Amino acid sequence: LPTYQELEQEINTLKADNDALKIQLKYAQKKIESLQLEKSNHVLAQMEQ
Amino acid sequence: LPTYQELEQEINTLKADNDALKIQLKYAQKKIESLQLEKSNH
Repeated sequence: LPTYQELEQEINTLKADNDALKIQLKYAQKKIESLQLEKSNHVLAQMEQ
Repeated sequence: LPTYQELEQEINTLKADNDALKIQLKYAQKKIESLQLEKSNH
């Protein structure tokens, strides 16, 4: 069986994977919005009211 | 302190969350590519 310490290390790895996927997902969603806005000659940063 | 069982539980939850994020990211990447293809045609 894996050691309790190994399980701890695995959790640390999986949390890091989680953090990376979340930031990449936000980045990808912003890119989708940017491409949609490009169709109308606008950029994401100009849309803040 | 977390019991060894509760660590196993947390590992399964994290794997599930990570698998769900990978699916959402893949769909986001497909939409980006689709939009780039549309742009190049337009």
